[PDB]
Amino acid sequence: PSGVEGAAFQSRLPHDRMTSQEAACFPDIISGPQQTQKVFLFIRNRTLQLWLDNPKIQLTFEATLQQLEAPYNSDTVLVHRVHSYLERHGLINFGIYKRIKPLPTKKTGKVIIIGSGVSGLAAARQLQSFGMDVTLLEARDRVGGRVATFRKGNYVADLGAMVVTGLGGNPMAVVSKQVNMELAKIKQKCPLYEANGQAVPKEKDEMVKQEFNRLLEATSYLSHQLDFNVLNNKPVSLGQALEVVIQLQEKHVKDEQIEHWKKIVKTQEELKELLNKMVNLKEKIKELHQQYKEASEVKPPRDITAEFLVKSKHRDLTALCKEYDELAETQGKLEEKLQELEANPPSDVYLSSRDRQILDWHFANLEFANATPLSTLSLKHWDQDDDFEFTGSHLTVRNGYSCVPVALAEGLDIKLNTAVRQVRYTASGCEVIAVNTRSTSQTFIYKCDAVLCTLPLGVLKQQPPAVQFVPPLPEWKTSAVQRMGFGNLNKVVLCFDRVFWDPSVNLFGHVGSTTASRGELFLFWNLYKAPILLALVAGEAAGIMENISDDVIVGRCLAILKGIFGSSAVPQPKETVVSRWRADPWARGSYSYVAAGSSGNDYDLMAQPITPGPSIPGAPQPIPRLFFAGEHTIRNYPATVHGALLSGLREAGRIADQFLGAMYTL
Amino acid sequence: RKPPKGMFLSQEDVEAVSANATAATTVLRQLDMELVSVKRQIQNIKQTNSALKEKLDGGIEPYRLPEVIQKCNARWTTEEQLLAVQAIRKYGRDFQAISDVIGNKSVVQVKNFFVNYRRRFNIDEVLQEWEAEH
Ligand SMILES: Cc1cc2nc3c(=O)[nH]c(=O)nc-3n(C[C@H](O)[C@H](O)[C@H](O)COP(=O)(O)OP(=O)(O)OC[C@H]3O[C@@H](n4cnc5c(N)ncnc54)[C@H](O)[C@@H]3O)c2cc1C
Repeated sequence: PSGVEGAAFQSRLPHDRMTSQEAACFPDIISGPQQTQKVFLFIRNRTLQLWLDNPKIQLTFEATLQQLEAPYNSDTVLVHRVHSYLERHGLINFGIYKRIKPLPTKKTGKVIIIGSGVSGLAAARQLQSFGMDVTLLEARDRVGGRVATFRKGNYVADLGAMVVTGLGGNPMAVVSKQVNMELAKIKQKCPLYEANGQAVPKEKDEMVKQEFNRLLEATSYLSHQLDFNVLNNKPVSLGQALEVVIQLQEKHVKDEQIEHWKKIVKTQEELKELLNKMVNLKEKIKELHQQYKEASEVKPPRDITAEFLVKSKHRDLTALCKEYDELAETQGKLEEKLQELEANPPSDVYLSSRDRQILDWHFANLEFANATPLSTLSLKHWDQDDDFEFTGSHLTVRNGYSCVPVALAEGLDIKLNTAVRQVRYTASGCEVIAVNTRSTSQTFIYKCDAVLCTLPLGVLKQQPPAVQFVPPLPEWKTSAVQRMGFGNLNKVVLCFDRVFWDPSVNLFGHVGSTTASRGELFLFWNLYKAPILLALVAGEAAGIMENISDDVIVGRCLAILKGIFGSSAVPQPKETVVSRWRADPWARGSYSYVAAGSSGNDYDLMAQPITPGPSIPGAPQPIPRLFFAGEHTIRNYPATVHGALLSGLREAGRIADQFLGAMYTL
Repeated sequence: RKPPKGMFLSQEDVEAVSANATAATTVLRQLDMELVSVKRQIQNIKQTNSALKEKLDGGIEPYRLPEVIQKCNARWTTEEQLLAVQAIRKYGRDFQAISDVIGNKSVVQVKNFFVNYRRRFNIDEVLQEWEAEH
């Protein structure tokens, strides 16, 4: 993408069309004439471009209007409205930028933000950037939350987020310029090593791989074309739909074998009737030759009737020898037509037991990506966010992702080791009751105009609840919390004294023995400068490996690596770390998924803020007090950092519109 | 529109594999047995036809007559006239068979024979004796 249009695309906006949000703030324009709209669109696109080309410094209205050309720079309320709108909703001046105009002397409004995850930190910075009193409460002793990074000596390995999923349209692209990010690409080639410890041959790989992707497309066909999305009143999961597709392939394999052999028999049984006909003609011939012999034994001279008999029987015999020669013609055709059919047997099997285990690895990878067993993913919706996928190679943070949330936290009032125990919200305001994690009796109360809740979905799910809402969260919100999926996946960090793996290879697989254990240590990354092998636990396995000691788990990692690289090429590991994200109480799992019977629409429910009832009855409708952000709130970018980050930006803009008013509407 | 190429999934088939808990393993076991039934049924006819093949051993070589290679003549020797009548009696109208018997008469010469001699050898009467012998 080139020019102003590239900035629109890079900001996740269509260059040639006004968005639903823009229509809300600029209804005069979009209801108005086509000309004015193109002006708007250009101004917006240009103002973005400017920010993007240098995102380490605030872009002011002046600076913007400066660079604008006529006719566009004529109308300055239009250019002011646009710059204000963008600035508000975090499309420009977000992250870590140098302010030209140091912060307003005094603040307007007080907001408590629960949790200093990337959602929280992003929102906070925006609200403080808008001059509000912002204080974050974190139960942990560190920022970032599900952006963890293990550091020790020169070893650095992310236990939480690790990958920037393309820069094309990604707002982490902007933050990656604002903070130094050693962004190393990922060469995707991943060789697989069965339980024996010997690579699947190239040929094999590609059958199973292609068959895998063919099987997925198949499930989509079931979902959309055959509308196979309910079964017994339960929603269909992706897992089910794969079994069904696989069975239908195994069925088809047999169906064909049956009709191939059932063709052989129909030919074989034509030949049976032909051989009978031929054996009975050989009989009449044998007898009839004897007769013609006997007729020629009669020595001449002979009368004409006995002459006629020889001639007669001679004709009658060559007549029957014609037939039999024309049946041995037919016999030869049908006899080879069997060597034809019995040389072209259709496939013996759909998938052998060896291939079926490799396919299980390709499924474990999918279970790793979606952080959940495939039996849980909605068939109709698991991939709904696939359109908003970014462009470009995926990348790692080589210096450790925690560098980002740390960088965001600078200049923010953050109360670490502070576990929110209860959230009270009323017509007049909110009070948040927290405690000190260390001495749990030591209590805190926080008054504020508004609460922003970035509590992870796993926490929101806890029963009995870790946080109490007063009044309780309404039926519609608590249902959407049940419905949505919170997944899990763990990482094992292996630190060595020396590289014993192919260092031109980033990642390589291990194929499990069973279906049951397809996720157990199924994948390893070498992505770091140092000698670190990162080992992944996905699917059903992840949840069970949390009940096994680190030593045991490290055991099974080495065992595998011996198999692949040799039983004395693999030292002991100097340093080892093992995640248990589902056990961790400030997460209760890894990230969301679209569970069967959920949809994208639940993610929008999760974002919908709550308005309390009126204090005095029959008094007017209050303001919305309790707001929600986090990875689980953004329909189009769930379970990501950029998602969280964007959710934070979003709620900040909304809260600011509420308590500071919106001068940009007109 | 259509599934991936080589993947098979009829509406009808999906319903049939999902209709209960083990409609999957049922339908696939019917086919495992359907196959073994057709598999042995093959070896039955393979064995059966293997015997009928051996009964045709030798072919029909000891029963084959050498070549009569003679030139179709015009005249009807009284010999040939008599061979004809008797042939008509046995064969009726199979002019080809009658031609083959006599040995030196084209198949038209035979038809041509019927019409002119018909009066003198009562050929009508002869084929009444045929058809009655069938
Ligand atoms: C293993 C793993 C790998 C991942 N990999 C990637 C990746 O490669 N790429 C990518 O784009 N994304 C990835 N993600 C997703 C990403 O880490 C998260 O989606 C994102 O950081 C979430 O931010 P959040 O603010 O919504 O929640 P969080 O980051 O959890 O922040 C919320 C905060 O609330 C705090 N909190 C919890 N309970 C309380 C309480 N009672 N009182 C006060 N505070 C509380 C938490 O401690 C936390 O700091 C990954 C996640 C995991 C688990």
